[PDB]
Amino acid sequence: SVVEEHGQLSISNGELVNERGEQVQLKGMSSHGLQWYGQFVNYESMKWLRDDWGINVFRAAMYTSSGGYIDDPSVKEKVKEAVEAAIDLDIYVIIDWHILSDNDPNIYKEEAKDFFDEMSELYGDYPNVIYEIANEPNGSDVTWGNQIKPYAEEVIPIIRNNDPNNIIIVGTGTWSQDVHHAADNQLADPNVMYAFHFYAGTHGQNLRDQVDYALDQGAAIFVSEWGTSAATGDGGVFLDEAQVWIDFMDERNLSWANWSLTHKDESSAALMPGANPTGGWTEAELSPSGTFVREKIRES
Repeated sequence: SVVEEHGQLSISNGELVNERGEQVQLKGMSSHGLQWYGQFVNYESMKWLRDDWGINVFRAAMYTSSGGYIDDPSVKEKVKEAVEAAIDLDIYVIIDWHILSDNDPNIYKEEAKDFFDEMSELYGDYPNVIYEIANEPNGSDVTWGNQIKPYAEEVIPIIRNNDPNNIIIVGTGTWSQDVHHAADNQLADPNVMYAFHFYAGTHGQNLRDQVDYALDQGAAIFVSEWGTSAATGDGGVFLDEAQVWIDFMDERNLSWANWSLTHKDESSAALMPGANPTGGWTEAELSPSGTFVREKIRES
């Protein structure tokens, strides 16, 4: 239903729009690392998210380091499973090259080019796919102008040779918070968005003003990862601040994916220890974070 109705997404005047030019907002869940919690990524759990939570996007978080793709590339097959389920369920899917400890996206750029060539060759003629080429560039030595933008300018051509206009989300500096610098020196591709990530444990009023500054430069922003916890993914659940961000994203037509779909014992995890990896969760099998996120998507 979702993908049949909205079809080809594109960027028009800095807004995500459907194929009829109408604004569309995607709301869904991100997996945790596929090398650790890949059992929660399957057709049945994604269908349950679609039908019971109302998701219209799913994000496959393929870490590169931390025992991820570079050490064991077999995790790429779990990304393929998620994309295939999204196609079968008629929802959108984000393929996330999930850099983090490997803080400069240039570290594994050759592997990234080969991976995105493969994924775009396979899925480049489906409208469901959104490519997220560098989760969270970070470090004082990794800047938009010197490291991130040039990396994007090598990887985007690889994707575009196979898929000329599906959306590409490009990470920003300081763990995808520095949308101000990216917005002042935007990429040329017309179907790019910049990632903005937040955690509700951080007081967010200036970060909201910074997202607004970027939107004011005509940059499109996709909140491809956010949590109800502190920045570590743990340390408490901050639902008052999360609601302020939810309302902010609705007013600005910002699409988002919540972190994350796992039973890991940390506050940002959506599930409790006994949650079935194939879905069907009762109220008690959702954590306080999962209950809130589910409510937000159901309300939408």
